Amino acid sequence: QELLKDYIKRQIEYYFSVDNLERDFFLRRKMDADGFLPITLIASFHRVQALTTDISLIFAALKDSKVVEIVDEKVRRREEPEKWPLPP
RNA sequence: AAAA
Repeated sequence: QELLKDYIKRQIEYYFSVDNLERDFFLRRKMDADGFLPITLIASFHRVQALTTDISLIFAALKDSKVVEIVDEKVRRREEPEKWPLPP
């Protein structure tokens, strides 16, 4: 599933890009104070769900990333994640 | 779901 994993990885990395985060108020409101978001929330986003509903594949796509980091069931931008959370 |  390497090709599909690459598309998934790059799609999710876009959500965690600075360009997207500057405008993505929904994503920032779902962040905890340390910037973490449930991976299953990301899995529900339409462009990811179109590609797969296989949660292990999504996890595998994200371990291959230099943009995001995973802790247990959550994911955040590696660089200055505390910059981004917003009040509900 | 203006790539939430």
